[PDB]
Amino acid sequence: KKVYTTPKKIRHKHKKVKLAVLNYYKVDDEGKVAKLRKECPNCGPGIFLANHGDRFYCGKCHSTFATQK
Amino acid sequence: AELTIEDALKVVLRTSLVHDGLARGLRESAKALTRGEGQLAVLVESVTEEAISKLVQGLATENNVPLIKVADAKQLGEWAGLGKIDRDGNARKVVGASVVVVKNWGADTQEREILLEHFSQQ
Ligand SMILES: [Mg+2]
Ligand SMILES: [Zn+2]
Repeated sequence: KKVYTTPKKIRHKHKKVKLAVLNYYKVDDEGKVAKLRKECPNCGPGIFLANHGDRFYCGKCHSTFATQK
Repeated sequence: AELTIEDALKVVLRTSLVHDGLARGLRESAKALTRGEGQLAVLVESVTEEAISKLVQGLATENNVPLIKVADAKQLGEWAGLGKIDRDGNARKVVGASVVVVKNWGADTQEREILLEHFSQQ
């Protein structure tokens, strides 16, 4: 068989990068539990849309939300 | 004690495991709560961050509170279903479960839930 040449690139996948987990919430003056980031209109509170620079995609819907806010 | 020595909770957990209903972790618990999917709440005791615990408490308060605290998280992990099988008499890989929220309930009646009810409705 032919001599293996290979033209570079030994790529990999997204290994997740585990950040903080519960950073999309705030708890203040004893008992209160206030929400950070807009909750998903497709499926209610628990799943909250990712807020970027006019980019509003989901996780359970995986991608299906794009409208401006 | 002839009656319940914290092991009603254990039984409940087991039942949940059998019928697939244990929301394990903080995020999962939150998810269970905010939609109204999960009912029961097991709170962390050995919380060196404490913030997480507070959050959990808040969540419990927010919708419905049949809250319980038990004894740490490692114990819970050992009991309910964490650490690979290992023989008949424990000796598993000792791992903590952090937070537990119960869906489905599991089995019917028993001394499983009466205590919980008492704790809740006052
Ligand atoms: Mg080649
Ligand atoms: Zn979604």
